[PDB]
Amino acid sequence: AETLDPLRLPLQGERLIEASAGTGKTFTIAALYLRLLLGLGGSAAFPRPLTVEELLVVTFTEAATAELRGRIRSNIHELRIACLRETTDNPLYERLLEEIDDKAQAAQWLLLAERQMDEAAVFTIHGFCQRMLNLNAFESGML
Amino acid sequence: QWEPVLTEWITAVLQAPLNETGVSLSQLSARNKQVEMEFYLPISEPLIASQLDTLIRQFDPLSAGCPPLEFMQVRGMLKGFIDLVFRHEGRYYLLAYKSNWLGEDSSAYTQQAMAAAMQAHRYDLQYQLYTLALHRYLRHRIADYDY
Amino acid sequence: RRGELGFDDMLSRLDSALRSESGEVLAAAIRTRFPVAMIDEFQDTDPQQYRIFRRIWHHQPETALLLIGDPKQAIYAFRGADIFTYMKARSEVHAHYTLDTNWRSAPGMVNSVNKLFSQTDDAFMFREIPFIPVKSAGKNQALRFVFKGETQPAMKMWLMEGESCGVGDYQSTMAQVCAAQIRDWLQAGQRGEALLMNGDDARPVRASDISVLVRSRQEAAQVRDALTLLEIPSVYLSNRDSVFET
Amino acid sequence: EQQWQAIIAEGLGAQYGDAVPLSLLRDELAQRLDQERISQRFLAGPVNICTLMPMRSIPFKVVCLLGMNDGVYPRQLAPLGFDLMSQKPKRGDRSRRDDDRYLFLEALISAQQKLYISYIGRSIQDNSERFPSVLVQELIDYIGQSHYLPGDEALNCDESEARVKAHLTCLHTRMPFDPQNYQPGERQSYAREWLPAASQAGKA
Amino acid sequence: MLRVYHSNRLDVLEALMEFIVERERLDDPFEPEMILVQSTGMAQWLQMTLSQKFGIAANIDFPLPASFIWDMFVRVLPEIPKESAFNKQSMSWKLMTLLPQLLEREDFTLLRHYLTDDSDKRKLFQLSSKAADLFDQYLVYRPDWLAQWETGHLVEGLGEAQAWQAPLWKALVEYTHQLGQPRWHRANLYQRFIETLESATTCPPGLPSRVFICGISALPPVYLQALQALGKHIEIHLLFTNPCRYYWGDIKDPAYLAKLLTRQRRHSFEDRELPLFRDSENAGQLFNSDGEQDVGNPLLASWGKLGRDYIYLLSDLESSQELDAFVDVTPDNLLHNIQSDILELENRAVAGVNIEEFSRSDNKRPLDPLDSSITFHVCHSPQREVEVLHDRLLAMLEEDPTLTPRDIIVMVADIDSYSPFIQAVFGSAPADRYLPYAISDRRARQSHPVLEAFISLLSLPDSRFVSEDVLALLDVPVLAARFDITEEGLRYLRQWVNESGIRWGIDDDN
Amino acid sequence: AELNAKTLQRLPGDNWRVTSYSGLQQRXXXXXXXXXXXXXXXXXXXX
Amino acid sequence: VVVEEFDGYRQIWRKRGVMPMLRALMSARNIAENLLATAGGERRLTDILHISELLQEAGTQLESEHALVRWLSQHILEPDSNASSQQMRLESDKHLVQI
Ligand SMILES: Nc1ncnc2c1ncn2[C@@H]1O[C@H](COP(=O)(O)OP(=O)(O)NP(=O)(O)O)[C@@H](O)[C@H]1O
Ligand SMILES: [Mg+2]
Repeated sequence: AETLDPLRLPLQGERLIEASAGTGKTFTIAALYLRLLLGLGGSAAFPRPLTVEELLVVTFTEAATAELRGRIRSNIHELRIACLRETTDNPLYERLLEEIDDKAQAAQWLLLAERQMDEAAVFTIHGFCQRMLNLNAFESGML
Repeated sequence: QWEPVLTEWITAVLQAPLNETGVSLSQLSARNKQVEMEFYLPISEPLIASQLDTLIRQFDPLSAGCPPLEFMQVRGMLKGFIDLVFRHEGRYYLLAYKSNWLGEDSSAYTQQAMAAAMQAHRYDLQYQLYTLALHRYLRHRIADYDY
Repeated sequence: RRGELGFDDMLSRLDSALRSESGEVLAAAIRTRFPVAMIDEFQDTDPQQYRIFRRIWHHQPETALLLIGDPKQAIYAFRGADIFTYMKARSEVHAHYTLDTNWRSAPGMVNSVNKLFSQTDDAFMFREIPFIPVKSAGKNQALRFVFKGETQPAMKMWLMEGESCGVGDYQSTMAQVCAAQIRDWLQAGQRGEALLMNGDDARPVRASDISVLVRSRQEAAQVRDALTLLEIPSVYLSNRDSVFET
Repeated sequence: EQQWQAIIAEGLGAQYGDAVPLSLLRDELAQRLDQERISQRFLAGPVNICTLMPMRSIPFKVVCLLGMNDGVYPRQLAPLGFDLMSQKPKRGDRSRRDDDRYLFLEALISAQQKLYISYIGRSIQDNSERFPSVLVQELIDYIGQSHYLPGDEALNCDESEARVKAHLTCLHTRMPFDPQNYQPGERQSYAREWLPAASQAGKA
Repeated sequence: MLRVYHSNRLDVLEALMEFIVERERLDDPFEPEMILVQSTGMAQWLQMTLSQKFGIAANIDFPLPASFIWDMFVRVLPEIPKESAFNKQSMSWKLMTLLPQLLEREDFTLLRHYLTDDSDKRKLFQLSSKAADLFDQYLVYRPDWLAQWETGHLVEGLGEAQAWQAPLWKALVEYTHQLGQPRWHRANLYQRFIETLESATTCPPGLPSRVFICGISALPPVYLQALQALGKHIEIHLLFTNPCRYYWGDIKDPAYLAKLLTRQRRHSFEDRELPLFRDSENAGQLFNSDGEQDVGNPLLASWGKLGRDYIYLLSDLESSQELDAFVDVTPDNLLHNIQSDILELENRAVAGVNIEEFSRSDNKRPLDPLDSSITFHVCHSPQREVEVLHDRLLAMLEEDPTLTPRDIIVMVADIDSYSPFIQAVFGSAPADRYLPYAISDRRARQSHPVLEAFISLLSLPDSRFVSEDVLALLDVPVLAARFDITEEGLRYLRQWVNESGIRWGIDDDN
Repeated sequence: AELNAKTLQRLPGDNWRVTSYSGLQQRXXXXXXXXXXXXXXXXXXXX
Repeated sequence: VVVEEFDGYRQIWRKRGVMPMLRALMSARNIAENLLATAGGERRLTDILHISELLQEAGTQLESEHALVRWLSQHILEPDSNASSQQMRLESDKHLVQI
């Protein structure tokens, strides 16, 4: 087992992150989400930047989906604000901004994401399969 | 049960001559037809019954029948559908179909009883109102219009 | 026949759909739709669930997958979740990653728990579930709770008196005592003596910040009846009872 | 009869021979009977309640918007998923979401005096949290970034922002008899029926 | 000629239409006046507004653009049937034929895995319905394709699953030929329609004098291709509201901005175009190869993505004569500040780009504490929420002398979820307090019980005939009336059934 | 505290209505009630 | 007199629907106040209001005045589990023990 840096994690193939309670497991999901939106981490980064509607997050409770949806909304907002101010008072955003190359284009993608946040993909499983079937029906052999 | 019963009757309708001009419904070209006109007639200051039905009764023989019509003060728009409007001899007309009458078949429709039912269902005020509408619409459309 | 559907039936039908020969087309669409997936609270996982996520993302390039879970926390077995399938996934994943520090609670609470689970070896009695000590953060270092002046230790175990105890006696007494302790914190909370303090900052203890965790319903009612007897208004958040029964 | 025979007539005129199970028609007709809507009284003059309809925009002095909770609006109907249009859009494509997003702009442009926007903050039942729709979110963002209250004319961008956004947002209470409603001020309730309750003037 | 009327607000445009009717009067009295609307409410409004000015309004035809355009093919071209040969309905019943025949065609295989599994035919019908719906959409918005698949060619650069759609389409054209029903349809027709008006005498018979497009902000490009070529004959007026007075649309190619540098003449004063001429083209606005970037107001950029494409269409018409009447709004209230900032297309958001900007807050606009123009209200339940709305409506009426409840609207995501609550609070209001209301778009339920009971009657062959379920059929007083079971006697059939041990299905056979 | 509810002064709203002639005959409350049909009836005993 | 007032209530019931009636009854009887005076009655009052709010939702879909009393009993028998008929939190005014 290796210790984790949110910004060092390669996002390729399957990856398991394990840690005890209160360790900020939920808290990290935000950071990886942003990272995914911007395509950051370099070597550890995903091949190409992704669109809010292409990111799947699956959580345990309907309430948790609401909360996490909100937190991701806020964090995208704040990070955008920072990208326009080029400085920030929070350490994680500060490291992200050190990694980011062009801050302007970054702010543009962020804005677009922020708009897309309505249809942003967050579900539970029982809320996921629900959608997915009704999405692609033939394959699934559904009405 | 109807089709052979209807197709005869309709012909009797379309073939009936009308008014004094003796017009047959059959004679009307689609150029002179206007079917089912919807109109909106604005009424500006509140329209009070008694301030009207006196004007009605005064010039109207038909409004002698039954009490003065009673409706609460109203200000607003008025709606209606002309069944049919057509012009013959350069002269317009206003046509409205009515059906009803559960009880009867024969002469229970006469010059008298028609005028009776008109006064019973208050089609009086109705036709007067349309005539107002058609009037304003012609005054609008026809250059140099005269009632 | 009715063309209806249900919760278990949803998951089941997606699993079956993938399972079928045609389903491989299906999977291809999803790998297009979501070329990443981050599953949270994965320590609770079903055989079906893992069969799905694997069959979709276990292979092909350019798709990621992120499983997030603490196997210590999987309590939902009754609902059909299974730890063993989690341990299976843990087996078939080459990479592991660990987060070091607890950010949630006081520096006292960390050391308390660590002490309590270090008492034996292999506390969780699954060789595959080792306990490890965790370290509090620096943001929390100043956290303290004060009740009538001097700080109250982070954890207080209330030991019953007497020799043999049946479940009923225990449920009466302990609920009652909990209530008595709760109203004391409150009365000291309205006078501003007892405080939740991060460093110099504080706030009195409102009946909001207290939570009482119980295993089952009857238990919870047992708590409330005594706790409202002391004129403390209380809610039960898991209550599934319907209005019409009142 | 009219609807039923309309269905079957649709069938015959299409030249469909095979025997048909009843369960096919029974569930067509169900769809056919509720399809109708009654808009008649729209502009009669009684204050107007109605859903947001595309391409209907009528200038008004006062526009109210309810149920802006996130995820309820905009409204979502996915494309069929084997649709080719949704794959490669051209200019004039219409998609329900963009329709709603544009409506919320229309209604803004249309209100000539008072705009009124409401959403459920907290589920009354569990006191869970709820959220505003992303549109309302963008709007309150724009307001708060473009204006400042006259109280602090030098404070800060973000601080004056959250300040304003606090001034524009009203949190109405959970119960009608909550006496906060009746404390004399700007927002005060016209319902006198709950007043003696709020005053707590009743005898046990 | 095709005239285009741009405006800030509708009340201008409606009045312009009034002026157009006023100056010029159709010769024939009975020729109705064509005004296109996309809804009923818009129509009803237009009437109520005209009739107030003229003193009456009647004979004004209010079709849908699709229905109208269809009506018009019949007039320009012979042989066309009055209703077309392809419908969102009939095409269903035809596909429900073709598909079984076409299974295992080596192409439709993907379908063959879907259907052949099993059915009472339910699935086949669902699929039929949806396919029909698409082909209709394609007809309107993508006729070139159906021209392709009608041939048997395929379209390059087109998503997968085409392959099983096209041959189904061809099979539909051919099959509906075999039934002999009229070949003509909206896709192949509109092209020859445009072409026959292209070279024609300016006076084809049967076409109406002048036509209006009022309040419709979305038309498929095909209809504009059509109406443009129509403009050579009949005078058409586009009444179009757009918030921004400048050009907030996109740019095709840097060679396409030249054509879009033309000007919009203003009836009120003088011709006008967008600001900063060619410099705003380079700028940051029209950037890369993509459309407009900054788009000025951040709101408009995000929300207006529809009117974007549409206003981009309208400016693409060659013969179109565009003129612009925009009524400036004077910023006072918060609301007017917003509607303004949208109108002149400026960004009033203070970013805090740099710290010297970021400290002082006064360069925002000041906001009076008294303004109710834009207000946000957080409630707990739908009930409580509507109930607050009521109070604020009253307060708004009391605060201004002329406000007619006619002037107030209340809009909802889904009206049926909020109907009962509205009907509750507006209904219970006491006299002095009580104000009238009308709910539109409620699902229209004229008779609940007969419909439901009847559907359950179609459900018999399945039905298990549970006692309570049979009695619910007696609940409906008509179905009892047929069987002359009075309501008083029906109290007995409640106990007897209970007491006599009637529970399970009807017969031994069942 | 003391507390009170405000009370509207002006009428909630006057009469502005869009009606047909049907919204005119309406119904009569009082001695005379207006209906299309005639209340008086005569039985026929011829058979 | 009592018989009379209820007879007016039936009128409100038929014309204006349900919730208006129960409103009128609550005002006239002063119950909504007298419960809040009574200890614990706050909860009881929440239940009453809640039930009324449901009698609207089922009140519209059913046309009859009488079939509604039909309906309410049937739900008194089977409470089910279902979400909306689940009890609302009693009061958010006072901070509460979240058990
Ligand atoms: N990197 C961090 N920096 C600052 N605060 C943090 C960080 N990570 C977590 N927190 C805080 O610590 C608490 C626990 O975070 P959380 O994400 O719930 O961990 P978790 O693993 O999901 N807990 P649980 O869901 O019970 O296992 C929250 O109150 C967070 O705000
Ligand atoms: Mg967590």
